[PDB]
Amino acid sequence: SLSFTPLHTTSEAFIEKALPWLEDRYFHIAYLNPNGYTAYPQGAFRHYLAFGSEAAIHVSDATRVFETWNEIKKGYTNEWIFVFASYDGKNSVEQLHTSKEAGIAFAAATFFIPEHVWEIQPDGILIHKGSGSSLVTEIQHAQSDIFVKQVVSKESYFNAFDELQQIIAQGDAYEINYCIPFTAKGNISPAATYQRLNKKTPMPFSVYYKFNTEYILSASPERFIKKTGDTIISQPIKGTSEKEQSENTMIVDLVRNDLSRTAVAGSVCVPELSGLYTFPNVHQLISTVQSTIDPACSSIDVIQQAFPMGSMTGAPKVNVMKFIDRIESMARGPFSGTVGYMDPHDNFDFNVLIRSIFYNSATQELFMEAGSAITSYAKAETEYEECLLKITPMIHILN
Repeated sequence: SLSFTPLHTTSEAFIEKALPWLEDRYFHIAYLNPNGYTAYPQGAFRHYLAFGSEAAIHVSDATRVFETWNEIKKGYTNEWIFVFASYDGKNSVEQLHTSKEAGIAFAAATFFIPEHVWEIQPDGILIHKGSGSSLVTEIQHAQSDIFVKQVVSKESYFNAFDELQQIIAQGDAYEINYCIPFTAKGNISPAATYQRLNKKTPMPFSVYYKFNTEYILSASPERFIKKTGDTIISQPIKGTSEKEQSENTMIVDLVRNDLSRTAVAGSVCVPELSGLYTFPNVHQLISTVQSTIDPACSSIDVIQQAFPMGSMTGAPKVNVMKFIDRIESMARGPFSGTVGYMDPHDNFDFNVLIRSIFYNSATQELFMEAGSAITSYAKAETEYEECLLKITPMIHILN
């Protein structure tokens, strides 16, 4: 049996106390917050709060992300593993390099076997791991503005956009997700900043994460990949605009390839293409791509072959990842990476790290990016404006 502690406040009120309290006491914290998106297709994130560790690994070499993941999984079978993998983990999937400097000092990937794993429910805390009842009880009874620098000027954006359109016009690609970075220097209170971000823009795959001095404050609306028994799903998001419909199909079809590499033959399908879902703060169109795991492939193989996300790269994927690395101004680092968990039953769930603020308290660095899908239907003025609008919420919360 598991132990359950009844709450005498809302779960929101508990977590408003819990995150800062834990911030002050632990160096490894992962909080996955579905924000009451109860109607999300296949479910939103599990509402997990995991903290402390019996084992933790910080990877700096981006070619060793999946090697390390495999090693720790072998050592900790039938155990909880909380994972961050940077976009540069691409260099562990294909023969690729990252040619530019990153915008923040940050791991290529991190892994921890948590000491405590709680599932937050509306009426209480379900304890999956650890004997932390007394900590729930302890928690129960327990700032300058920052200017954000636009790294890529409008002139530079248009030059890059034109370069990408020429690649497309030559027939060397048909879709490229082009992103631009924003940086700042300063001090923030991360849990407090997460609370401001999350209250303003609550999303189904939100995360607060701390590893040493590295923090991820995410308002991600997007699932990268999930495993439930033998069933794998990935859910690109994208409105009867012909441009959008065409883009969505290009991406869904790329994700089918990625799942196909570790799937039972004939099992890759699309149960829902652009399904309309209505939530309190937003309506969303969501596509669900599904496969059945090939018994000869491990859960890590599934993720590796699908990484980084199709929705954040393009087609053809390998060459487009090369074009991205050449044409973007900085390494993406944690942007377009993933945070998630593997559980003792070999189920897993992982998000897409967009709509996020990345912070390192040791270096006083802040980093964020935004991007959009570039195709033959894109116009520079419009996509530039879209990038700026997409980042504006994050800049707003920091001020």
